[PDB]
Amino acid sequence: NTTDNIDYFDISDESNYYLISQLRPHFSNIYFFDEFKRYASYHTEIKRYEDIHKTKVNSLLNEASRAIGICNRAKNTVKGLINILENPQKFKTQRESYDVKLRQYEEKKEAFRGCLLNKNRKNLDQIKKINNEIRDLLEKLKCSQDCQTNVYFDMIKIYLVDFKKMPYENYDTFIKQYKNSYLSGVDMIRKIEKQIDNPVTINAIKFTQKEMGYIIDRFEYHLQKVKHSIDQVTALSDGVKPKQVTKNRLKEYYFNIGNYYSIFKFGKDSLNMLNKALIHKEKIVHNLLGELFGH
Amino acid sequence: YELTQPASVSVAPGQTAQITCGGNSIGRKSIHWYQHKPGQAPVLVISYDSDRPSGIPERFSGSNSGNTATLTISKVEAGDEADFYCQVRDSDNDHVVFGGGTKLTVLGQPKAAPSVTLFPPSSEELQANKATLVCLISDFYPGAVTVAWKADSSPVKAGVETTTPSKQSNNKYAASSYLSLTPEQWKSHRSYSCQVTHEGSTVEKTVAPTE
Amino acid sequence: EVQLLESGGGLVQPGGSLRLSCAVSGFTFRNYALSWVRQAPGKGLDWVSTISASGGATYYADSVKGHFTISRDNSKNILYLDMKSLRAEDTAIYYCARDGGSYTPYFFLDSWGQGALVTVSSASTKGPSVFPLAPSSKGTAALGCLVKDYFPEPVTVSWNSGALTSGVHTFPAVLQSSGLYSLSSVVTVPSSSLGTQTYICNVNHKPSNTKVDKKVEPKSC
Repeated sequence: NTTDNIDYFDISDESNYYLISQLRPHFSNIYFFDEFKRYASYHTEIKRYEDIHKTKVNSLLNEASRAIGICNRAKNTVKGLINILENPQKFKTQRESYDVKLRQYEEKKEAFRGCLLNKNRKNLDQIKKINNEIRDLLEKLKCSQDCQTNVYFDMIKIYLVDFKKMPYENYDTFIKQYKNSYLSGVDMIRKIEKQIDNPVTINAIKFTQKEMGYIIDRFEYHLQKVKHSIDQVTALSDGVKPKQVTKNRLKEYYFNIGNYYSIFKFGKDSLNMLNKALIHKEKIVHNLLGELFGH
Repeated sequence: YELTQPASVSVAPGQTAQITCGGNSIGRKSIHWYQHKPGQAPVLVISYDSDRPSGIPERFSGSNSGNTATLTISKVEAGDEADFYCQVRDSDNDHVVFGGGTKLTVLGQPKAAPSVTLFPPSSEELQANKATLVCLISDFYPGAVTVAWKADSSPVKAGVETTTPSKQSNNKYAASSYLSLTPEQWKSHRSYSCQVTHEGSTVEKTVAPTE
Repeated sequence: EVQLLESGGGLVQPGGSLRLSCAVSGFTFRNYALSWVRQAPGKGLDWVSTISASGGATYYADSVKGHFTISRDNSKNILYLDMKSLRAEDTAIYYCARDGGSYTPYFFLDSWGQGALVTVSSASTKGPSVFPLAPSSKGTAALGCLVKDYFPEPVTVSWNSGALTSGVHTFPAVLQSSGLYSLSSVVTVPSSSLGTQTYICNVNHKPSNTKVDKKVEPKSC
């Protein structure tokens, strides 16, 4: 087959706080903003946020899709090298070596990942400014030492039902069996490498395994991030149940479940995309394995 | 999974070294070899049966078929003296398994017999309700000695604190062995003897409880 | 070049806890999988635990699952190893090593570190007990000086205030089951003058600030 889509690449900033994604909304923080509009509706003391989510959040959403779109020219050059290294027919037409072509892939791949971060650096400062507005909006609450946690605990019940609509049990079994076939495919092609005079086809399988290795790690990251949100929120429903907290403790409560649930939905969108990529690249390996003898 | 490695291999400088690593159906697994110099960082010499990373000379070679894999060093030098380890991954429980280790000793000097010096307990230690026998081993090569203690021709295993051979400045090794005895055990015998065995040769010293 | 720098190892009491750290120089920390391998005294390389490049998966050994815990920090680019309950079986040198695979561990080691020593013993600072080792009631006589029950290393031993330096052989110390060390220093001397010549060993211990001068003399009785 052929790698028709390369939406599995991503990039994080130097602080590793913000994770860029090619899929919308490109930020797990935007899902947190979508969830705070739900928090502000239950509070009759916060009414200015409806206009913030309608302008400041939509501007950050569109600027994110725009900043990702600028790297489309760089994305196609990286994708083009992926299709050359994995297809022996396309590689046999070009004149450069495989070591040179593989090093170009590693250089261009980081150029695309570096583009997504650098073009979104202005948006990274925009996310921080919206968080300070939310923290300032919570300060305007009338409660000081008597802030009710009913809205905070009612949201935990809503989240746990939404967590059940997640095939976490199916993803863990899938990734554990996919790796067993992966390392078996690794050890297999190296044993075969020394017994077959077919350098291009073997190298194409090696390169796909390098691509698969990157996607398996991105799959395990989001899969472990979905689990942490499910387990930590569950721990909140089985912990203390304070009737009234301080306004400072209330801000931390909304930012806790708000950040937990946003990472959950952000990982669910990525795990779906990363699942199709793992299946697709596994098909490309077997199509290359069947092409080992001839054609 | 269990990998079996010969504990020691001797090579003369210029010859070819062959370190073996064994296991059941080894020919179906990927094996990587590591060189480890004491005090230094281990080095991946051969990985995936036969491949060598950059910076590794062609003297190092790797094979794998059937039940054993062999690491081969063509023109061994004194600088290749280190203990080597084979490594395979156990796909069942998913973790790394190493071999027992193989000390590679390059014979750069003739064999040297050890020098045993046995000491009785000092009269000051006996006055302090204690007693210790000191068996000092020096100037032997290669560094592999086995110490056994006798109490009037009777084997002793309690109170023995033997140390590891240490390379001296002349590339020769030294060792020590201390026997801790209560003053009653020391006096209630006719002779204590330290027995040092090196390369199949045993050197015996003896001390009498009298005086 | 590519190198990994361990730090944090040292002395822990049985049951204590240690946080081992590992810095990286020569490559991007986020893109590679890392692992820990330890080597017990007199034993071979013992694999401890490995981790994915992003922390998605972590792998452990059976004799390790209880206490050790892998930790990663892709922001500060630091790799950790937390030891919950230390036992006597855990005394070893721990090597920070990285997996040669792409992001997910291929389970073969690419680079290694110099290692970090971790010692598990209740031993505390203690001065030594110096005892003279008389000759065998003897051409050449061999008298010595016994330094026993001290912690930690090292102990400096000279002879005749540094006058006798040839023929002396200060032996490497032994590590007893009591966690304390003991060495021996023996000098080759003439046998016809051992009763009339002065042979004195002076022991110095930096930790305990113990300075002992012991005179060696035969016991012909």
